[PDB]
Amino acid sequence: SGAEVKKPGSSVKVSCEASNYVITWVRQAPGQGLEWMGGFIPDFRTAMYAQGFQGRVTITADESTSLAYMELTNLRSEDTAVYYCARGPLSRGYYDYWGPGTLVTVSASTKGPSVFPLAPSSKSTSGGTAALGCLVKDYFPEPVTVSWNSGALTSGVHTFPAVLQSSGLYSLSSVVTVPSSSLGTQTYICNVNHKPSNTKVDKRVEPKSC
Amino acid sequence: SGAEVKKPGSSVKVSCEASNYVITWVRQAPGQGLEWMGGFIPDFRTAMYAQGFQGRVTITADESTSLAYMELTNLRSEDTAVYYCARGPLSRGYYDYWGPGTLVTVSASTKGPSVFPLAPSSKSTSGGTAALGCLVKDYFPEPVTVSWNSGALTSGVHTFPAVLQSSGLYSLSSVVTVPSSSLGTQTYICNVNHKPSNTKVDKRVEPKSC
Amino acid sequence: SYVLTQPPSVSVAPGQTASITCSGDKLGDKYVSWYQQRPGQSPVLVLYQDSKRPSGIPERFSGSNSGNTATLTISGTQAMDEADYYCQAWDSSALVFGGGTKLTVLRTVAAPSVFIFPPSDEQLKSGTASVVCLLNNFYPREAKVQWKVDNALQSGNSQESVTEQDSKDSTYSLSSTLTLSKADYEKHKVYACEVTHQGLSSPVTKSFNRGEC
Amino acid sequence: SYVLTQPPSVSVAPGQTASITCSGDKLGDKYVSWYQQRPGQSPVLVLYQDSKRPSGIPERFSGSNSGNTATLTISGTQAMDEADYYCQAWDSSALVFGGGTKLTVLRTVAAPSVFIFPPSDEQLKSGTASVVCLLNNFYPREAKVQWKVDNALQSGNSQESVTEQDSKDSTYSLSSTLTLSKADYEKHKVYACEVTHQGLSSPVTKSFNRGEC
Repeated sequence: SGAEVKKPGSSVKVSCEASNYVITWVRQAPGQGLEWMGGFIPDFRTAMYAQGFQGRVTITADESTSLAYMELTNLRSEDTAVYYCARGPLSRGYYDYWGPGTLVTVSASTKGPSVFPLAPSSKSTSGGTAALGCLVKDYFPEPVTVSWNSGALTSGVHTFPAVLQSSGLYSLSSVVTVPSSSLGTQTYICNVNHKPSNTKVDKRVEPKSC
Repeated sequence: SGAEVKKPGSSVKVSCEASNYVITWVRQAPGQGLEWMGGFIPDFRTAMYAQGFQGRVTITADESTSLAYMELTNLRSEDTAVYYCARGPLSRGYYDYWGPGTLVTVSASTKGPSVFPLAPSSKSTSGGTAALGCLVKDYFPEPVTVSWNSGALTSGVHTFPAVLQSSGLYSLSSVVTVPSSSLGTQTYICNVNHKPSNTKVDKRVEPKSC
Repeated sequence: SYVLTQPPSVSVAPGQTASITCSGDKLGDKYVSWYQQRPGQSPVLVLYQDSKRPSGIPERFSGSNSGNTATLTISGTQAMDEADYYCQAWDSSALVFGGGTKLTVLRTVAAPSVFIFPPSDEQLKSGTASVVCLLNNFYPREAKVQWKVDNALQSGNSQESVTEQDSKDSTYSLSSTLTLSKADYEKHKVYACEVTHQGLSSPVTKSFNRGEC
Repeated sequence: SYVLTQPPSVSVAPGQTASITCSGDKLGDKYVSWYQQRPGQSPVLVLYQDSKRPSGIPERFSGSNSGNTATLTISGTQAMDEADYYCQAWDSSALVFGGGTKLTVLRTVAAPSVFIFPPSDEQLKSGTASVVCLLNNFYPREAKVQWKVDNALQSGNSQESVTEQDSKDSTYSLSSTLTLSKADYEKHKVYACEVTHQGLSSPVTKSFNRGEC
């Protein structure tokens, strides 16, 4: 929680802890009052939807994790607000618990990255060490996160601090050093995430073909 | 925990969480190694004592709160150390859990306060408001804490920040305003605590006799 | 498909009763609940079913609903009650909230109440005298305390301490302590502290004569 | 009524094996345990019964006890292993601890390994070329990277980023990125990054020729 930035047309998902109670999602524009978005009744597994949101409010649950979720889709600037989960007892019309707020700001400047391979050199030291990576370019705002092989590859990984380019967009690289001898048999995939743009990209990095 | 200052000749009590395990108290002088002080076996309610401490190590337990306590008495400068609780399984000779350390510094400059009444005026406004208090004088170091009537009296209480006197000792007052009409029937007692000197004083504050 | 309206603003001084109204067509037909919200915090339920108080909500909060108007009443309003308040109604269909009321608890001038305390007989036995002047529950912070002994202005033998703004009434209190030897204390008669503060039309003196009732 | 002695100090470089000994008369008769302690923190058990590792202690920690000497061995020592280590013995009577060993993991000069990456064909399709020079696992921090294109020194078209000291080996890494239009990139042949660092006897150049294997 705290604060998330989102791109227009993206979506934000607000989770809540899920007998005889209702979960409700409520938002509050900055300096404004409270507006109901919908709710979920865990004992009956039914949802309620506010008409003002068209069909943009998706309500789902997970019995196993006892979490329920409200996703607001097709975000616009006017959806900028603090989003809350609340709970109260069924058919009483009050909410005795309110979760922590998340500020969601919908900003047109938001841009998802392009991901390019930093391919291992074909002149790498035989039985020595090779370097490879992913270049994550032209995103806004921070942050992006990068893992390798879902996070299974951590040894020798360096993910650099982002730099602000003259364009006003961020760039960064993540690299890893591996055995040269591994290049012909081992797979290396960078997992890039930029939550503001709902960007989730896997890029396989291979020696450049000749 | 964190850090306590103590006067020479005072005592420090170190508590620990209390099947088939031993509790042990261990200390560490600044820049030095670890020294065993004693222990307690909750299942047999027996204590163990290190000979180096003479009879200065008192080991007690409370079945109800499942706490055990080591009190080191007759403190001297050389008892300045970090004091730990540790736990391990019986008859194995190792400690797999160590609690957070408390730094205890035994300092000769430590001095307990004198407590004097700030007696309510005999010219207080009839059916108006009277003030009374306790003056807590000439202690070192900070802090002292003050309550009234065990903490049952909070309304109208003001306990002032300590001031460093030219003597290098601290002073403060705690006052309370009460109905004048109450002075002849209600009791007002200030509870003063200065942990460094193990000082615990109750002072009853009454209108001065004439 | 109906709207609730609350005044945007209510202001009171500490100890005064704050009244916050919630209005909408035929509101008394339904059940109203009240939420308190502090800056950057989540709302907290203070009343439900018109007037029931949740566990841990102080008794100074109470409420009522009739006709087109529901009311949140705070008796003995405290500084800590400064917050936004929202009413919420339930007609069984849609959850609707009022627009909110900002409750401001105003802290304006308050002259100190002044008290002077001679040293205790107990302390005097030890060879030192502390004379204490208390300035209680004043606002604003700026205050001057001067000591006089047999009308002679004192300098260098007093120290002051001040409290933080009180959580209930946002006032300050201040103690000034004059320290003398027992010998000096016994050499003089009249002990006075003179207080200057914005709330007083002229400086106020509290005094006593050593060895009096 | 007997004493354990450990060396006060052991130093190693990252990746080296650290050996910490605990000595006392007939120590192999008994069971020895080892504790790691960081500044201002409580000790943590790393080994017991000579050589058993608690759950969550990395496998690079191992130990042995025989004769008058017990040994804590750290294979592939990491920067994070810098700490005080205490041995503790048990003879059934009294709990006794060694005096402690400070393990220092020394970070000294390391020349960078340098790698250069041409822009990907994918990026080139978009009209921009990023050329990346990586300086990996070097120490100390100070490093100069200069770009040359067909031997012409570049200025104003590169940016650098640096990592924090690595938790395993306390080195830095640095990337320098040269940005050109596709048009400019295609106008030149040789792309070079020249690196100057305290660990190198002279500046090292890594280069490639555009459109080569």
